[PDB]
Amino acid sequence: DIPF
Amino acid sequence: QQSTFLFHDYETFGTHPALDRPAQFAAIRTDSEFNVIGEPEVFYCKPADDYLPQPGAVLITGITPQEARAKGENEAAFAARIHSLFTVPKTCILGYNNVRFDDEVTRNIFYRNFYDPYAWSWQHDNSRWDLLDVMRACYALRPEGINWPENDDGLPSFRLEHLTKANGIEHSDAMADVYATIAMAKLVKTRQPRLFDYLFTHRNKHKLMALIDVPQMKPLVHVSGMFGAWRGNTSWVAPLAWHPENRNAVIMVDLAGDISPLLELDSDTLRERLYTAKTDLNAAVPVKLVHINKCPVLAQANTLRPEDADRLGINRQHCLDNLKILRENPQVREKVVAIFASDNVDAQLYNGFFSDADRAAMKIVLETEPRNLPALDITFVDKRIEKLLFNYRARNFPGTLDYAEQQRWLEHRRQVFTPEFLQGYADELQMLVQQYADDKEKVALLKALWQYADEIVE
Ligand SMILES: [Mg+2]
Ligand SMILES: [Mg+2]
Repeated sequence: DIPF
Repeated sequence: QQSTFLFHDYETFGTHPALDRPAQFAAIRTDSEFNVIGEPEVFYCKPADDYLPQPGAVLITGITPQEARAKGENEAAFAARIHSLFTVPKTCILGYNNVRFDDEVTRNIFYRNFYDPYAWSWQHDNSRWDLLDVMRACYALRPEGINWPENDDGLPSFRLEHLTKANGIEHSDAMADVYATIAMAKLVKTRQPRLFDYLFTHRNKHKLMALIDVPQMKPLVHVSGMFGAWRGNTSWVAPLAWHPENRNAVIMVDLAGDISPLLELDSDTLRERLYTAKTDLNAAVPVKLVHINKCPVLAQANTLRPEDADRLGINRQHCLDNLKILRENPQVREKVVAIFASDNVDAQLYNGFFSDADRAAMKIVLETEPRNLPALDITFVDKRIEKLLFNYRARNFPGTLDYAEQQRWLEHRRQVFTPEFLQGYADELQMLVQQYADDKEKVALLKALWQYADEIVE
């Protein structure tokens, strides 16, 4: 999972 | 009540946010999408008569002390106008390199003129941001879709004029820098919205705090100008310990560095090895403070992808190596903690915070008309305040000084304006004339600065  | 960004910029008379004085302030307010929702705010600050500007700054800004004195208001009024703008609720106050510069100027202006040097930046859902670290992060992490200009040396340039030009944006006027900053915010928001929204979310210190797991040494991406353009200002860091004094500073290790000196050497050694840098070649001490209150760019380590590390010449494998050695070595932790374990009041902002009573009393100072400052009965605890108060009255309201105060102001002016100082300053200008003989507008500015030292001093 990554924000950007 | 609606959220607004207030873009702003100072021109000053020198590099020192405390010892040098403001010349011009410029600002425009914006909605959450960067549509202009107000009028340009532009105005000057009259410099007090105990000060001569740094020649180099006038050459940059094009603003003589004569022009700022004639068109401006005393620093008390200057502070007032800025204060209003800044304290409108739900404002995000931002600029370009503002964190390391413009905010320091703002705090000193407030400190000198009896406003809280900090509250403006967090009260009523105010916050601050700095679009330079955004441009840097964007280049480092997610560059595609924007043109990234290189200077003559081959490294990336984050100067506003190059950036706008590289991206077909008109960059023309006090307002020009401010408009450029807006245009860059728009650009990054359009081309790269998820990063922009993430960084925006993480200007807040408690969201930053959540990223930091010291016991586990969770590695993070960090984008800082201290890392240098030659690696796109980026590395992987790991938190080792909290600063033992500064509640807002965490001690990071630079994982791309050389961690051998951490293990091998003792604390005293490392303290000045870290201090006296680039004289010993004796690998550098790979250790930097991150201040959660200074809008640092931080993100979970894997947002910097393998391919991203290749792009920037960062050695992914070496970094993972240094992390593994660190984790299995928690005596470095107590070692790094151990590393961290002026008579002019203008320069004393950071000698402590003012207590509640101190700060309530400066509040009365503010409320009092200049004329009734002599007749004021209140007491002060912190020893700086008397000093700030005399300087504040002499600089802004010389008419209100009594006999012994006028004398004291004179001795203070003689103290700065020494024969040594004046001859230097005269000689400085005269050499700059020669240096810039080809540059006619500068010759003229330089000459104007001479006219000003003539009148204000002898
Ligand atoms: Mg600026
Ligand atoms: Mg990529």
